[PDB]
Amino acid sequence: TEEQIAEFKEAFSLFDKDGDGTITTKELGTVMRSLGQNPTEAELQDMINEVDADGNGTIDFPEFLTMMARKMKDTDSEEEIREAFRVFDKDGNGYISAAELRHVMTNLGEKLTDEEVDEMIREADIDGDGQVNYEEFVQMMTA
Amino acid sequence: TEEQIAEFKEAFSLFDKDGDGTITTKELGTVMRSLGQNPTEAELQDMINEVDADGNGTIDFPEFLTMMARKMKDTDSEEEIREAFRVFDKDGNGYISAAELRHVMTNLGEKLTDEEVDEMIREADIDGDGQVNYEEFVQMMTA
Amino acid sequence: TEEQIAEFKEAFSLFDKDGDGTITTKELGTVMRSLGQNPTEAELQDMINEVDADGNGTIDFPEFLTMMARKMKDTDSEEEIREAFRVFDKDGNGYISAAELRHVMTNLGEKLTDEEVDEMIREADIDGDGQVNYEEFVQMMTA
Amino acid sequence: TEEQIAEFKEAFSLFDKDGDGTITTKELGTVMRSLGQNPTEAELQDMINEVDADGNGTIDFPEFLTMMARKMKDTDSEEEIREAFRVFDKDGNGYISAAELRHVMTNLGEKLTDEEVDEMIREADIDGDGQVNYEEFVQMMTA
Amino acid sequence: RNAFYRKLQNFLYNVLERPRGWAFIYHAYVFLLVFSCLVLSVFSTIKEYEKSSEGALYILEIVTIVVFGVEYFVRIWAAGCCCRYRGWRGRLKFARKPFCVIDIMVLIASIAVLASALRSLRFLQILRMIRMDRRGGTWKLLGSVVYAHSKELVTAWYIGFLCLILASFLVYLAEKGENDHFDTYADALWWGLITLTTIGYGDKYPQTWNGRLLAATFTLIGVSFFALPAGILGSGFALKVQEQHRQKHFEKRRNPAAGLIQSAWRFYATNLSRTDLHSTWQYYERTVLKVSIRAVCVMRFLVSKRKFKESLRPYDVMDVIEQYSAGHLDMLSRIKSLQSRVDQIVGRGPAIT
Amino acid sequence: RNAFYRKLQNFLYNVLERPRGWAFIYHAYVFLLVFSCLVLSVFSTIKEYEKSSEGALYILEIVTIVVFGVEYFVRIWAAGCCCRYRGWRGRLKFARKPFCVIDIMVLIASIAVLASALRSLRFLQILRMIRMDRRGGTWKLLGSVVYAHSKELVTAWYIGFLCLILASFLVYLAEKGENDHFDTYADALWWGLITLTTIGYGDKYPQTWNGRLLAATFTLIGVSFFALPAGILGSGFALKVQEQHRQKHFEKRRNPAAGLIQSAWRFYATNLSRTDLHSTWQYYERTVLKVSIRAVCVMRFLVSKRKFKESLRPYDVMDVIEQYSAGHLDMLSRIKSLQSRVDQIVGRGPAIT
Amino acid sequence: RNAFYRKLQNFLYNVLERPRGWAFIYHAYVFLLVFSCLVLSVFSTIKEYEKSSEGALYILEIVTIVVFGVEYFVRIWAAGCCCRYRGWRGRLKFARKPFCVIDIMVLIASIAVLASALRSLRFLQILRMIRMDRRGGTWKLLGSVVYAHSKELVTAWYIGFLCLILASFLVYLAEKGENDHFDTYADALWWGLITLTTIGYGDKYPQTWNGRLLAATFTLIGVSFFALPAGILGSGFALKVQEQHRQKHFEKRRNPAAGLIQSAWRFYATNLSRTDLHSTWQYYERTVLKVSIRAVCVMRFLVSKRKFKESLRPYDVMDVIEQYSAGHLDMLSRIKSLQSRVDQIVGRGPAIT
Amino acid sequence: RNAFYRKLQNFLYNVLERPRGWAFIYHAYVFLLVFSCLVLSVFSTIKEYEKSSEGALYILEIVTIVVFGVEYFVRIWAAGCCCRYRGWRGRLKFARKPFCVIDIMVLIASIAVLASALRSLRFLQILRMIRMDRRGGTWKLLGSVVYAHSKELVTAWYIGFLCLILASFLVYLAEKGENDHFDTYADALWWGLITLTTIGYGDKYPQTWNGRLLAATFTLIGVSFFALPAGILGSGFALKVQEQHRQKHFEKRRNPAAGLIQSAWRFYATNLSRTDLHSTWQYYERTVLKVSIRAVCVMRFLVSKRKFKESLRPYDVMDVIEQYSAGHLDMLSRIKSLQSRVDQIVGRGPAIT
Ligand SMILES: C#CCn1nc(NC(=O)CC(C)(C)C)c2cccc(OC(F)F)c21
Ligand SMILES: C#CCn1nc(NC(=O)CC(C)(C)C)c2cccc(OC(F)F)c21
Repeated sequence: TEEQIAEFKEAFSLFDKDGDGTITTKELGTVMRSLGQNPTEAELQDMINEVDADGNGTIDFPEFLTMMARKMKDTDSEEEIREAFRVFDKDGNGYISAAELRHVMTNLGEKLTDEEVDEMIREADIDGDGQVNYEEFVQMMTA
Repeated sequence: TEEQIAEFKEAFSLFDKDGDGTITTKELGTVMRSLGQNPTEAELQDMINEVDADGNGTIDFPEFLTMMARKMKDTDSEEEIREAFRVFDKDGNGYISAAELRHVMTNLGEKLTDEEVDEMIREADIDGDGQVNYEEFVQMMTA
Repeated sequence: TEEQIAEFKEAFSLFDKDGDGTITTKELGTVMRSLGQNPTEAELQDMINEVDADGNGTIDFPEFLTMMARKMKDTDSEEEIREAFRVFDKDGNGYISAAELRHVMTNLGEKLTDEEVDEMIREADIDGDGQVNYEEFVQMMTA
Repeated sequence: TEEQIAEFKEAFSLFDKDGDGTITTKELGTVMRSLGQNPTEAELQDMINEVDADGNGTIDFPEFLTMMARKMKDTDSEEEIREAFRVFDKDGNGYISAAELRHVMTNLGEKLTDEEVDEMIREADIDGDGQVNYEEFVQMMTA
Repeated sequence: RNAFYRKLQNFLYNVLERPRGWAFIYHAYVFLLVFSCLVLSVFSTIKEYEKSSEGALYILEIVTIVVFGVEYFVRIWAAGCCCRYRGWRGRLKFARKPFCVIDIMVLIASIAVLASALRSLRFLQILRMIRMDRRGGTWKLLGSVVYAHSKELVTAWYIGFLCLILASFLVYLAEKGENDHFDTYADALWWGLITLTTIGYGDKYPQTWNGRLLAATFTLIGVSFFALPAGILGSGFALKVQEQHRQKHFEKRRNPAAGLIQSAWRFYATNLSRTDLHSTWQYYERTVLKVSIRAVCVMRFLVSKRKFKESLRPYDVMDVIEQYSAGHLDMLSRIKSLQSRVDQIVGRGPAIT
Repeated sequence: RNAFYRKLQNFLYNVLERPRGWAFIYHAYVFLLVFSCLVLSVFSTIKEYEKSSEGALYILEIVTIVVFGVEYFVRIWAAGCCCRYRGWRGRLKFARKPFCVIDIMVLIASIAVLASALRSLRFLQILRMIRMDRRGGTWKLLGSVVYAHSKELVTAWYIGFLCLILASFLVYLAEKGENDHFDTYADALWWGLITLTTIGYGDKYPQTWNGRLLAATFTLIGVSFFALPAGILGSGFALKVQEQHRQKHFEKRRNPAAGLIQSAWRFYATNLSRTDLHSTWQYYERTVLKVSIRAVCVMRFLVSKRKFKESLRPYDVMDVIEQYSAGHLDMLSRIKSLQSRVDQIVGRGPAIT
Repeated sequence: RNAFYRKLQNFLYNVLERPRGWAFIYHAYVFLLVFSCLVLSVFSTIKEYEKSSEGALYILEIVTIVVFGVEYFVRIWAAGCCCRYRGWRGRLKFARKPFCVIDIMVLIASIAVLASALRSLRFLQILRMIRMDRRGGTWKLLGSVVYAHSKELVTAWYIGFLCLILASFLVYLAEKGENDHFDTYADALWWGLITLTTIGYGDKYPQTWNGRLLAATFTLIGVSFFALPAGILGSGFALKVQEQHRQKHFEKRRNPAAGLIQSAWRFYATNLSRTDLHSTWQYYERTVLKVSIRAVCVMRFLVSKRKFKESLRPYDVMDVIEQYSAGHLDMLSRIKSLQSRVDQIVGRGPAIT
Repeated sequence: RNAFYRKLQNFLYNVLERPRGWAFIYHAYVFLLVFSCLVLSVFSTIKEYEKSSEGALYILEIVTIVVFGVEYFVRIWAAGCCCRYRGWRGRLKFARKPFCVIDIMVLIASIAVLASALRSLRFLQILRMIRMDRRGGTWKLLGSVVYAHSKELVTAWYIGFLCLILASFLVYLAEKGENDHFDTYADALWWGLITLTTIGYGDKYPQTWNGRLLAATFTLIGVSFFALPAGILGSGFALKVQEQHRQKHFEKRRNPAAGLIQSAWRFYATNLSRTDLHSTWQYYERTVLKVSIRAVCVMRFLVSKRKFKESLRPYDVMDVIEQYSAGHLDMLSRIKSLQSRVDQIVGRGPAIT
């Protein structure tokens, strides 16, 4: 609604230092650098190019607000997350152990913080058994 | 109904110059030549042979009227058009970009006119975003 | 019912000349020879062995009556007949032409009589178009 | 309920001679040896390790009671038993003969007792025909 | 007397033409005979064993010629069974095929010789050996494999030919004067061929060291490229025979499919309670109690379904893929029908509410 | 006069460039001519047949040179049809390609020779032979296969080279003094190469018995490893050509897909009862009765659907797998919709009850 | 004393017969011994090393003969464990197998020799070497591969034989008088064989130029065709071993399937609350607390399900295709049931409305 | 100064160890250098070119030794980056690997020589050549292929060895007295090996005619069987490399899967309207406006989903089979749920009616 649109104005003003109404690749890289992470220029370019609807090399505000309002349900990425969990259940029994999960993640890709995995188990290990099903994880995540 | 059958009489009289009640391969080729396109004899023969129900080498009037009344829904070609669009979405995300579409078509097969693709986007780019889903395209087309 | 069971008695008396209550392989072969066809001994043995429920080498009366009462619906052979028609539709359009059918059958396997295929088209070419769908054929046959 | 929990206490007291509240691998092996069968140490270890929820090398009482209360329906092993029967129906007709079954089992794996297969046919050969369907077997078993 | 004679004629057509199993055993024995005749002729070429080889070869050649005569007699006699070649005029028509032409040419040459002759005899032996196929199956398979893999084979031939020419020329330059083997470029080409084929007779080999280095490099490359075609052809042979087996399996499918359709229609037109089934009923009557006819028709339908299911074996991944994908489309149609019926339910829902 | 001349130019571009079928027959004939010229040159190298070979080769060389001249003339003349190479300036631009560079280099060398020459003539023959490809297809396939199987080929090369070096050294030690063949380690390396390649000239072979045992062991190992590369390359050739055929099949799919989309949109925009279809209607009008236009558009749609379905043939297991898995996802979406609609039904159930 | 002795007998039957892993290590060591005996015999054939080879071979032969004697003793002793060969009469019955016949023939020949002998000793060595298999696995695989690829192999043999005969004859004509190598057609056949096999001894090679051209053409063709069979056989070997592995995997499936059925029925007949389960209850009682029996039965069912699922691994595309297509048919039946139930709903709809 | 030095150390560890692309170019250049050193040593063995070869080889050997020294220095210097080998003590620990042991052995031998030497130099060259791998990849692949196809290879070895022994013995009997080549059975074995390998030196060949016939039969059989192993090994190489590529592809899947899970959980724990997400919020805070953090997290989730879908490519039929069969089981569960819900509907139906 209107207040969400105003918050989007605030976010863009934080992003678009130039004030042209479009967050450029270089501006996005610099602001992200200021946000506490160090990506690469080609990474940013490729990850924003397909994100941009019109392929202008930047994100105009309508795309920004549409993607912010874009809910997880619309993406229909439930199958994607289900597969991502599936490629870790080598046994194939449908459940994935949690000490296993912790270690695998602490070491994999964007290494998560210890508190991050702690809250992961908090929300996902509702049963508190360690052997957590991933289908339920994705179903609650999408909801 | 009766008026449609009369219009079919008009169409056949336009086609069947001989007046034998059957549009022959040679007559079809000549009339089409008069209609502003230049096909080939073998092309016409093969494309009408399977079209003919009785395989008489020509189309009798009952077949003509049945095929004219044959709606797109009956063909159930929704899967065919869906696949034809699918073989162009190399990414496989389920959406096909429209500048892409324009160019691909202007250059592919029966090269469409610029106004043809313009009305294509008019009817299909209802969202007016360029990245048009093809499943919705086929679903509206069949309807 | 009772009258059907009596007709089964008549059929068995026609078959079982010995009167042992079981139609033997040799008795079946001889009676069939008397019925106007000339099969082979191994053919009969193999085709009755799996037919026999208890594998006694003959068919006792309960099996006879059960198989006679066994309707086509119970066999659930709709898929089998559908495939058998399918292996003849080389185009794969879902319809099989009838002149084609006539010839193919007059020449294939248990060569059918001309009147046999005539009544085949009578019952199956209800549309009377020659290009008969096989799914409808199997669906009406099973019913 | 409470009485079932008391029976679980009785079972554990029969099992856990040490009284530590956990049935150890060695204790399980010794008690089983006392129960009239002779397994192997590695067999026991592997078969209890995945059975244990926390991977402690033993089964604590909550796991014991949960697995005892764990019904066959929850396992959803209907597909597993259906396949196990399926790999024996070489014909693939969907029915498996019972003399066949008897012999195959008397000779296969954990060789069943004659009375065991007798009660198997009693419960499963309700039709009393020998050629027993396996889908019905699994469906009644799970129920 | 009449049916038995026709049955024997058909059996001898089976054995004389496209033999199977035992017929193939007879053909193997006659091939053995002719091959022993050829081997004894080769032995008779030698001077040391000429006398004994001729003594033991005269009788074998007589046996071979009489066997060939009787075999041709039976071939033309049994050619009459086929409808296309029925009658004596049809039998004569049968002889216009290319292989019958080859056989008659060989026969006329042999009778002319029987009525400086060693060369002609050897050529006749080669031609009669070529006659052993009678179906062109080996040549057909070879040609199909070569055409199918024409790209790979042509690439191998082009690269190997370039390597042969270049290596031969460079080694010729390296050894034109030093080595007597390579006094001409034709000698160098002969050496290059014999080397890249890995035959390596040893009559010609480089002796200079620049020549030996060039030979080493180009022999590595060229032996690889010359060995290529053989492997390409082997893989093509395997693939083509697999395709032929697949096609045969699908034809073996097609036949029982017609059988099943026939028997199913017979059952549909033989229901005892039903009526207007005069064709099938009268059909059974002429082949020749109605209940018995119905029972036999049901039995035929059951056995035909068994045969069709037997022929429906996978034999391949793509086969089952297509088989079950037909059912997948059927299930998609079913679920679309369920969707439409639920649409009817929701449309009617306001009516009840 | 004008359209006919352009059509002939395009046909001669087709034959002169990337020939198909009959064009390939013409290219085969010209290759035959040049190969006969090379063979006659080789024969003229020999002293015995020099006179007759030269007499019969002069005319053939004249024919070859005139054919080459006219072929280059036609090549540059037909290079103008392509838009990228339209105009005489575009024709000149077309000559900057590497193969045109090679052809012009060969032409300048040949004219320089025409205006100690046997070596240059042989080199020119080799270069003109290399000119026969004009697409790089053979070399491209070879390079792609080598790179694709780089691991296996490098393993074979490394193991075989180690085996060659070790075997040569050990046999040299075994036979340094006893055998005159192996008086140097370079001789031993030459023997090892000739043996492991299985060429076996026979100029060098072990004669001691320790040498013979070492030779036996290492020749087993090394002949296996040297035969490896040839089989690896053959398998790679087969696989790469199969991949190329798959890609060609998928492109042949892509084209009729565009055709089907075009014709389907035309039909959607040609409905007689419909309106606001001015573009397609006016389109047909300019190409050039409305009912006739609708009928032809429907006919085009039907034939285009037929063509698209024809192109949709499996050609492979993975192809049908993906095709039907798209429908499987569609059916999953449908069943999820059915689940949601049943949820609506159950939610409404309390309302009626 | 009794059970331990039977266990040792079974273990020695395992090692003596169809050895696995370590048993195969023992068999490899005994094969090594016999192979060293053969190599030392070959060395003793030479005159130079006869004395030392015999001195070191006497003891090795004594060791080999004593090992063979003890091995046969243990073989016949352990043949009694099998029920088919139980008892001493069963042990004697076991010796009627073809391989036992071969072993006893070798034993009688060896004892006769022990009780002009070098030829017999060499033949005995060859026979004892052939004895090493004892399963016929190698010969069975070779025969199965040859029969499976009989078409390709026969095509290769026929074409290669025609090429050999024709090339030999034509080169013989080309060089009958000019070359001393080809003074007879048998010499030409020997040359053709040695060339097309690419052995190329060099004792015979064409020296005329028409002969060399014929040799070149036909050696290209024939070396390709003679190399064919080897590749065909290699591919057949790979395929057949893959089929054998597939069959073994499916049997390893079959066993746990029976295990799972057994344990599932045991659980169904061991429910504590249930009754009329006397067979299984009494079964457990005799094997030997009811709750403990139920717990162990549930545990057995769980482990058996784990084992069955482990054995259910794909191992192949067609395997999973069939596995999931069974479920696809199950789902089709389910959706047909849903269709029928919706039909019931619509039929009842008028009743409520 | 500090981070740059560590980055350079890691880059030089990358190039010095398991080089990729350009690192492989540097390794190829150093291999070239050492191979040129070996070739120049071989040339220096010859007497004719000893002077020039030594003159041009001294400098190249100096270059090679200095390059080896600096390379070892950098290797031990960069071994410290790895945590397992951190510190100088960890660097020393790193040298206990078998390949470091081999390299140090070569280094001590080379320094001992530097501080009758041609044999030692050649052995050192062979060892340094063996040092080129450093991963055992070639040997690992060879061993895995041999073990995987152990059955086929052992069958080929057994049959070929029997054929070799039998053919050698029979030709020895045929030619013991007539031919000087076969005066001993060891000579016959040498001939049989050289023939069945198709090396065919020509030093020994049968000259009698019974010997030639035996040779022909057994050379057909044995050349086929000796060519078998090479094709078996080639097929095994191809298969094993394909399996390795499949495993690498699946690991490349596994990584983005973890990435996607991480980013999806981050998004779930970064919803602006949501609460109790302190960990992720504080996480972003420490890495470092809440709306900006949410936007970046959503963007990361989107890109991670893109990457995961990219990694989800089929690469194989079985891969997509399993992927879509998981969804097939999901759909079966869904349809079972629909069946249960329709059961609820029918049970409630009596309530409304
Ligand atoms: C490379 C190579 C050696 N090679 N092998 C050949 N035989 C075959 O491919 C098998 C057949 C198709 C002829 C039956 C052949 C044919 C023409 C030219 C060749 O080399 C040349 F290009 F140098 C040939
Ligand atoms: C048959 C054959 C010829 N052949 N080729 C062999 N080399 C290989 O298989 C490749 C390696 C695994 C040794 C790397 C070999 C090894 C032992 C015995 C042989 O023949 C013998 F059985 F007669 C061998």
